[PDB]
Amino acid sequence: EGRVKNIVYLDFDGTITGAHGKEVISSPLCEALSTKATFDERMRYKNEYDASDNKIKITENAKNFLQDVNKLHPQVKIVIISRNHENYIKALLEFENIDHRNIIIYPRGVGNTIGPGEDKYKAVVSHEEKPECLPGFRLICDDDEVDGEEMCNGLIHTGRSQLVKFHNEKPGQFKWGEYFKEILTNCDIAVK
Ligand SMILES: [Mg+2]
Repeated sequence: EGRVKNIVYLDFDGTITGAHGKEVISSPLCEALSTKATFDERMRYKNEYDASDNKIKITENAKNFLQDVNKLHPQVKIVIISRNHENYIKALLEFENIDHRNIIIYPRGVGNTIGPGEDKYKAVVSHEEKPECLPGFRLICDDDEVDGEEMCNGLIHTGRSQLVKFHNEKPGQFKWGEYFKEILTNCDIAVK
């Protein structure tokens, strides 16, 4: 159909995982995975991931939420915005056997190049300005209130803020089942 009316914008670190981005970005595992650009290279780190502190993992309820929302594709789209590395995010999704083929990731840049996930306000504005994007339901989740407000401001700037649910919880405290119900009740065509 070529139309995207409903978008779920998710921070990664501390929102999908249990650990705030500050204590993860410089961790050995994150730095090692940063340059692993294929599934084969990333999967070598699965054993270390599974042995890691539970807090760095994608949470059980966030995994279930991503898989549930994936079933609503293409009527709902998932966008992950993050100043972490694209290969770290893809690695963790793959370690959890989460299909991310349809998830859009706006991540950190490489080296001195600035990536779209480093400016969450600009990332939301740019995504909303894509030709296929239409007004509709917006879900925004972020464990960092400042970061989450920047995504909210991107919606306001583009006139896309009239039906927004913004959730700012601490890591591990997000009510993903509640937000899935928010999606179903506010996306009528997605009811099918
Ligand atoms: Mg975060």
